[PDB]
Amino acid sequence: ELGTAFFQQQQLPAAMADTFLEHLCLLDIDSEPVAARSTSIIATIGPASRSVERLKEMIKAGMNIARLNFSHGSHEYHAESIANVREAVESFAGSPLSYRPVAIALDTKGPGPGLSEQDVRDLRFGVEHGVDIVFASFVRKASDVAAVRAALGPEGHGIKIISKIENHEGVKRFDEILEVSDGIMVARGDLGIEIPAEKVFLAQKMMIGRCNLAGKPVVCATQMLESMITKPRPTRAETSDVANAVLDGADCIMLSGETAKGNFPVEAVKMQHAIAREAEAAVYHRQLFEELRRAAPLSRDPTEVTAIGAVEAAFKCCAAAIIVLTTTGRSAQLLSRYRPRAAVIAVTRSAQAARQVHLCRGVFPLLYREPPEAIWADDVDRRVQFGIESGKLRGFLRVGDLVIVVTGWRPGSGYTNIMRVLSIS
Amino acid sequence: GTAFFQQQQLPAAMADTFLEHLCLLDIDSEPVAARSTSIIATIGPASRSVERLKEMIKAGMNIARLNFSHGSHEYHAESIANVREAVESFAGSPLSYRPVAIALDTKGPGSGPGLSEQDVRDLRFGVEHGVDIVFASFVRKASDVAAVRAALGPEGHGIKIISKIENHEGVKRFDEILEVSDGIMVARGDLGIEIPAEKVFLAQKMMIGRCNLAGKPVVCATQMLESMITKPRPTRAETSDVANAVLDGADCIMLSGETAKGNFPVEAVKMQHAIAREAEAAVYHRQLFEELRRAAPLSRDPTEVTAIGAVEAAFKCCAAAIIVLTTTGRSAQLLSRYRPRAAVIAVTRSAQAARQVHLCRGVFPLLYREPPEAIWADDVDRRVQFGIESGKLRGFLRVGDLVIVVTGWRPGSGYTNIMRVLSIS
Amino acid sequence: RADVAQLTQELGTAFFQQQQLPAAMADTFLEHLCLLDIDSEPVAARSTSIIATIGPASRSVERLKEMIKAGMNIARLNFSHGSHEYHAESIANVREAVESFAGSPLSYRPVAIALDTKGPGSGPGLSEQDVRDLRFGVEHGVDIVFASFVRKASDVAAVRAALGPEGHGIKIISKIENHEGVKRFDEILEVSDGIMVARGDLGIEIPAEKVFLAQKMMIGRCNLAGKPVVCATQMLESMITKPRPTRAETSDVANAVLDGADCIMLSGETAKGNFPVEAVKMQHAIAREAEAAVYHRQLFEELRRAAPLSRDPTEVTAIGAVEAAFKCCAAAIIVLTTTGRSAQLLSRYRPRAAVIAVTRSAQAARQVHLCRGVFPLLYREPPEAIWADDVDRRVQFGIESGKLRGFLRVGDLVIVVTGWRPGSGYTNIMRVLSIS
Amino acid sequence: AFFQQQQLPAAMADTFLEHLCLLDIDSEPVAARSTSIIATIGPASRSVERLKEMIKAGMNIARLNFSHGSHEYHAESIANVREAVESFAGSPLSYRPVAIALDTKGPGSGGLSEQDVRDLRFGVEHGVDIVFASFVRKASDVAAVRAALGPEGHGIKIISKIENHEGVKRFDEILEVSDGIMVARGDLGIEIPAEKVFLAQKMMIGRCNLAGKPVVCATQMLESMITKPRPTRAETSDVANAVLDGADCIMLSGETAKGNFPVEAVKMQHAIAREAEAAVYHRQLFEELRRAAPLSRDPTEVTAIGAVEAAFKCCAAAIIVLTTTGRSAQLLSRYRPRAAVIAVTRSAQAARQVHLCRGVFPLLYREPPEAIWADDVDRRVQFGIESGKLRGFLRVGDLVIVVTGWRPGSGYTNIMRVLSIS
Ligand SMILES: O=S(=O)(NCCc1ccc(S(=O)(=O)c2cccc(O)c2)cc1)c1ccc(O)c(O)c1
Ligand SMILES: O=S(=O)(NCCc1ccc(S(=O)(=O)c2cccc(O)c2)cc1)c1ccc(O)c(O)c1
Ligand SMILES: O=P(O)(O)OC[C@H]1O[C@](O)(COP(=O)(O)O)[C@@H](O)[C@@H]1O
Ligand SMILES: O=P(O)(O)OC[C@H]1O[C@](O)(COP(=O)(O)O)[C@@H](O)[C@@H]1O
Ligand SMILES: O=P(O)(O)OC[C@H]1O[C@](O)(COP(=O)(O)O)[C@@H](O)[C@@H]1O
Ligand SMILES: O=P(O)(O)OC[C@H]1O[C@](O)(COP(=O)(O)O)[C@@H](O)[C@@H]1O
Ligand SMILES: O=C([O-])C(=O)[O-]
Ligand SMILES: O=C([O-])C(=O)[O-]
Ligand SMILES: O=C([O-])C(=O)[O-]
Ligand SMILES: O=C([O-])C(=O)[O-]
Ligand SMILES: [K+]
Ligand SMILES: [K+]
Ligand SMILES: [K+]
Ligand SMILES: [K+]
Ligand SMILES: [Mg+2]
Ligand SMILES: [Mg+2]
Ligand SMILES: [Mg+2]
Ligand SMILES: [Mg+2]
Repeated sequence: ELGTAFFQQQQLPAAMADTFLEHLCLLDIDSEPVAARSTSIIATIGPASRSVERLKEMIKAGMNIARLNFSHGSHEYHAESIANVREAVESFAGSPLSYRPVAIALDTKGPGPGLSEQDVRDLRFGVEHGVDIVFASFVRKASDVAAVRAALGPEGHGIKIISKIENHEGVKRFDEILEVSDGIMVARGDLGIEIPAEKVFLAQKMMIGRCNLAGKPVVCATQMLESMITKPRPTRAETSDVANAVLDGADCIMLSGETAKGNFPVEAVKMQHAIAREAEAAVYHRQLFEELRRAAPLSRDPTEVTAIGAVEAAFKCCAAAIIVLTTTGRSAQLLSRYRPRAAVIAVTRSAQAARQVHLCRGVFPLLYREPPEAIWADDVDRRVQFGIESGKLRGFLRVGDLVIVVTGWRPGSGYTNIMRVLSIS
Repeated sequence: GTAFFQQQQLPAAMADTFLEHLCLLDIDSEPVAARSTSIIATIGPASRSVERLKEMIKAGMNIARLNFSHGSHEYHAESIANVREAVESFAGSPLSYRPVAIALDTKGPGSGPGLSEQDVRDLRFGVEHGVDIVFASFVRKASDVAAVRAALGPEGHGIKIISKIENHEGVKRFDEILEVSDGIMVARGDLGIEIPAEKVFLAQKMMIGRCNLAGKPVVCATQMLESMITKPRPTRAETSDVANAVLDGADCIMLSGETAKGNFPVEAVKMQHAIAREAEAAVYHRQLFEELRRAAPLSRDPTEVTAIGAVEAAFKCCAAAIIVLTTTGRSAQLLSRYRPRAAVIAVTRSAQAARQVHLCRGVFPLLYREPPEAIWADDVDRRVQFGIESGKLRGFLRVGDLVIVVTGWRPGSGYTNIMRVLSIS
Repeated sequence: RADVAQLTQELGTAFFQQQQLPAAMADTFLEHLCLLDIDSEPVAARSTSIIATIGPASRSVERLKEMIKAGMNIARLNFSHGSHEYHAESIANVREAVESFAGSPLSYRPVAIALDTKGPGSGPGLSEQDVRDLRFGVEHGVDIVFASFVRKASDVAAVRAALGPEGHGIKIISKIENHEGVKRFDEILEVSDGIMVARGDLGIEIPAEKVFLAQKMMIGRCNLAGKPVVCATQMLESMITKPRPTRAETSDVANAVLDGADCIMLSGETAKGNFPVEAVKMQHAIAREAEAAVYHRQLFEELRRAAPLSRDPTEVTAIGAVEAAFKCCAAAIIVLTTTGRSAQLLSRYRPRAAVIAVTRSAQAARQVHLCRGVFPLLYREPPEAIWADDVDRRVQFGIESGKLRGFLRVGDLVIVVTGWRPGSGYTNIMRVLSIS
Repeated sequence: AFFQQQQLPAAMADTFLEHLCLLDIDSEPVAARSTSIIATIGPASRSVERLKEMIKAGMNIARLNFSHGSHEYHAESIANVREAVESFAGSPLSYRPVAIALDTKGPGSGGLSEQDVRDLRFGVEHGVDIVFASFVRKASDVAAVRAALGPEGHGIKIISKIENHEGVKRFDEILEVSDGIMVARGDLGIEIPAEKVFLAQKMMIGRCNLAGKPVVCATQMLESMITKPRPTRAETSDVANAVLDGADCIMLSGETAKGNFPVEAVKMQHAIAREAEAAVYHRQLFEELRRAAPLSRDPTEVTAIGAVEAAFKCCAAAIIVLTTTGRSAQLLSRYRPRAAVIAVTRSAQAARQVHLCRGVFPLLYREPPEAIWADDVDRRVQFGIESGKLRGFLRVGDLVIVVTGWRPGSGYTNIMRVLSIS
């Protein structure tokens, strides 16, 4: 029905293994990855990656989120970076095969006894310029997150706050920080100076694990492909680090100086893309899914209940994709927390939600711009078919494939409760 | 509530090991779920009366067995009529009507190699009188099942064939017999004479395990409550035997002389009901569900894919029930094979399918009598509501419960593909 | 297949078809059930002990010799019936039949004698008759007391007090026969040597459909605690009058063994029934089949995970020895024991290898029948001058008895468990020996 | 306090997810560092005084890269290593043996090159303990190296370097005839796509752990430390992940051979390895190793598993084993105990070679012999206890597992004892 060749690709022999030891033993360098790359790439924008033409190359290479480091540059400089990013993104708004939404993240300068005057001003700039994410520097306690939240003024409550853990206090107060944050960034640069360098891997693995348990995005950052700032190829330790961040459970991987000031920004994005695809296929879904399953508490929220049912159904038939209709991105996030091997194609009318779902591993956003149908059920089918036709166009789907479709019983956010098994025609 | 988590062996169900599970079993933890293992009662002089059969239906009898080793065709036609009269005496209240299957147990081949002439005549009698199941005696090979199928003719295509394994050859050729049969009966009486008495438990446990693996019904039969033929209470070995047949994985438990000729046919049914409810709550679903999921192969059939997604969703929210619309009973059978703790309420218009789904553990058949609505989505909703109303009346559901609703995308058998999370109002 | 491939080439394909070995290699319990084979013959010696109640049907010395040969390990004296004179005669007849085989020490089979008390009845504590019967047991050298209707830890303390200073070595097995005993189980097990699931009274005190929950819970907790547990009453009830049992009865025996019971009992089946020897033979046949059907892969891991860390060298050596025995498919584990404790600690990890316990204590040899898989050997030789040579003679005695009885063959591996100095409590050594 | 150290809360976890969640940066490692450090000897690490600092820092194996330097140069390196090692022999209870490994130049465009035949004969003549055979592609390559060592080099360990696609594809046949493997990531990263090397590393480490044979992770582990005093975040992560993968040895090439911070690179590998070893999820690892290991009728193999099981049961501080060839210690090591495997040996070569096995701490027995063999055994067991106490492995009140044999000579290990310290 699928062929012997299908079961030799994307580490399927290693995925069938009964133990983790057998899984490692069955990893094959000749087993090619087939699924789309699911770990998002955050690229820091700087002199090496600011031009509209250079940004088009980086979008094509795999950049999903553009990071603006507010430790350097003026508001005028960053507004120009935003405009250049938006111009390069909208240059693909014709052909859907190349049109991909790109998120814009503001990385704050940091504190000091409270939120800094500069941080308050930069956060206000982010709201005024419609940024999607804030990477809040040096978060030490829950009250730091609340201060950043307060600063996202009256109009920026939809912006996602990703708290950067950069010191011992942040590591120790992690649970209270994650509870009030949208996600976490393992800011290894400062963390490696604040705590012993040989202890950073424990902090990374712990934080990634707790974020996977909570179902919140986690970013692995700093010195991932450091040598690529000057050299065209990375070291053996660097490719290993990227692969292990993906295997650890990181939703996003980041490039700092590699894309901001280095000689090979596009090549660094291409390298992260190549390694992430390989590492995602090497994930031991058998144990991962059962552990996520057992660790997740019982839920009476129909979205959460539908998400696990959909991911279970996708594994049962080797579904090509899970197509989900989402207004805020939440239904796609709850599918993503169970780490399916199937791509989560999220169809949304919210341009912000389409940009923000790049924070979640395996979510492929589609922005729907069609005029609404008079009958709601008709409008729902039109978006499901949009997901299928885009999936076909991009290579995710083919006729005869099975897809899982996640929808809700009534319009508006918060009513996801339906899972359909559909044959692609 | 705290009280909810003390009932139906919920502390023992949360255990991380089978040893801890046994240690947490509580005699004060009352069973809450409806009894899911079916009771087959053999009809005879002690249970032939229409008034006596009404008491047995109320006590829990799901399948009426006609032993064709005794009695004439005239005798068995009268048994069938009395059963049908007692069953239809409750059809005035459709929300509480309980369907009862009629099974013909053949006399067997005796000294002969193949299908006896009496068996051919009895099988044609069964087709003419509309029996739902055939318990084919002394099945030794796949060709014996084919001969029974041939004797049933074109009109008996819908009758279910449950092969009785009564000797060493049947045990050795088990796989080929199960492949062509609808299910199996562990006929312990003859099996205990054909093979050493001390080896029968190995044959019972093996056959039950293989039927659970295959997703096909398995009946445990003979001497389960033997002492209740003359005594009002069973022995300690007898209650233990019933409990262990349920814990082994048997879909059905049987009463022979206990209901056919004894002095306690109603009490024997009540006893089997009481023990089965206790034993079903003591099932270690944590290990069982994982093992059934792991052992079940990948499938591209949307009914099979929806079934596993629905059972996974039911466990996630502690769903009170899984309401399924079924024409042939197949959708209910595929839900049943994953052994959910949630009751599988099967709503059907087929009176034969409603009788035959009693062969599957945890399937509660509801016969829907209304003629089809003009709008198909309205006819579907009306059936789902009938399942909710019946389930509320019978104690399966209460307001505030979560239920998983399993339906299809078009009318007719074979199109189940939808799973939706519903809240009882 | 790679985890057995070499041992398969060495021991042969036939070895791996016997004693439910394909079912034992299974990765899941479902696969284990699926692989159970009626043609896979049991090879190991029967490890669950058989307790036979002595009565009119089983009192003659000649009848008792047949029952010893059939598999009876413990003789139960029901003090609810019969006088002290009657029970002293039963004891004498049992001892006469047991000692009739003492001529060959390499094949002698010890038999324990257990006194089952009448109980408190309407009373709150120890009855006057129980005090008199317990005093009789001490005077007649009984090995075990099955204390009727134990409801709390103070009941077991009263039985211990009644046994006095001379009955300190007697094992107290508390009978759980009512709701209070089930609810206060943990405190009762803590102060008892073991438990008996007295299903007859328990089935009247609590709903009959709840007894299996009580049986499975108590057996599980006793397995967790490492203390003996007996399953009792109506196991082969129909065999009192019929030569073959019902399908529910064989199932019940098999399931008590599969549950984790150390001992299985016969009451009326041997005390008054027409087939006492046939009932013992039936329990023996079913137990041997059920023991091979145990899913040791999950059982050993669960016992291992549930057992807390220990700093007692006997406990540490016991787990190391059972692990070593599973690694090489050891035919037996030979252990030197004074009180039976080292053998009991090996037994709690439920090895598939027979635990051959070599002891000089005739009482310990009788009492280790309470522990599943322990095969007692009574050493009658006087002590050697060098202790290190006395120990080596006791190990060789175990190897010779094991060879003589069919437990060991040339080429087999055996695990030997000993201590560093004489006296009880110093077990700390494990050795891997090849049988020549 | 004992249960808060060495990631013990994370070790008690019922799932790997819970294990990651419980990892604590404040939980200090207490056990001795188990993963051996191989340091490449070069201009930056050749002086006797420099080598004493590297021995003190944690270097267990000295690698001589025969791709550069003459036989005269390498003989001087060997002499300087031996001089620095023997400078600590005055205190036998604290003396640390150091192995010497010859890394061959390789076949290049060619079977076994003429230079390799000459270098292998040099190794035999100079008493090297290990050979890291470059570019092994098939079992016949290993046989050729074995032949070039001759009858005088029967005891040298051959660690095959997997550096290309053919070596990865023919891995099983190479491991079968080799003593161990080296994941030579430098050449492997050029021969196969750079993004596929982690799959080859994890597969080879897993198969070596399965086989019970040593596996070395090599190349660019702390590369930036050649010029900088601190490594990158990717580098510390790489070292930690090689240990977490199951590597018996970790290597330093340019970092120690030509770099500005050779001692600091050794100290860094030591610090990371200790942290990573405590973060190992022994609950799942031991079970998987147990299940995957086949049934055995060799009493050494049977005693090894029984001893590791007993060590976990009592939280044994160490497993003291008497070994002639190092085999009994290797069979204990394959089950990855948390307890240190203190191997007491009279063979100086076996003491150097057991560094290839993770968690084996070699002690050279140089005390006078007892007339009664039973007394000679108990004295060697007391030697292990005294060296253990002095080095911090043992304290009074600890439990130890002692592994011995029934008769003198190699191949007779069959006894395990539970002993209380003092
Ligand atoms: O032998 S054992 O290793 N376990 C096996 C017993 C058992 C029974 C039932 C289930 S089920 O998860 O309900 C289930 C699963 C699959 C198929 C199925 O039909 C049922 C699981 C396990 C053992 C015995 C005693 C013990 O006291 C112990 O700790 C371990
Ligand atoms: O996809 S996973 O299932 N990877 C399992 C990862 C893992 C790693 C190490 C060990 S080991 O027990 O130390 C060991 C055992 C055997 C061989 C060995 O060399 C090591 C066990 C498990 C997963 C990822 C992220 C998670 O957050 C999660 O919950 C599950
Ligand atoms: O993920 P979110 O934000 O909860 O959105 C999911 C919602 O999308 C839908 O599928 C479609 O809703 P709309 O028609 O309003 O877009 C709803 O039925 C469901 O509640
Ligand atoms: O279990 P079966 O026999 O395949 O029946 C399931 C069928 O029932 C339905 O839910 C309802 O169908 P009907 O309207 O014909 O009753 C179908 O959509 C589905 O195909
Ligand atoms: O099982 P127990 O009662 O602790 O007895 C085990 C004892 O038996 C021995 O192996 C032999 O001791 P004895 O010389 O007293 O018979 C002791 O070394 C050990 O302490
Ligand atoms: O690990 P190896 O090489 O097999 O050596 C283990 C050997 O060491 C001993 O424990 C002590 O032997 P020696 O007295 O010859 O040193 C032997 O009994 C055992 O056979
Ligand atoms: O700010 C950061 O990215 C860091 O500190 O690693
Ligand atoms: O037919 C039966 O029921 C039997 O033989 O047990
Ligand atoms: O006393 C007993 O043995 C009983 O009640 O079962
Ligand atoms: O020779 C090596 O070690 C390499 O190339 O990595
Ligand atoms: K910044
Ligand atoms: K019949
Ligand atoms: K009594
Ligand atoms: K080289
Ligand atoms: Mg920073
Ligand atoms: Mg029959
Ligand atoms: Mg009683
Ligand atoms: Mg190289």
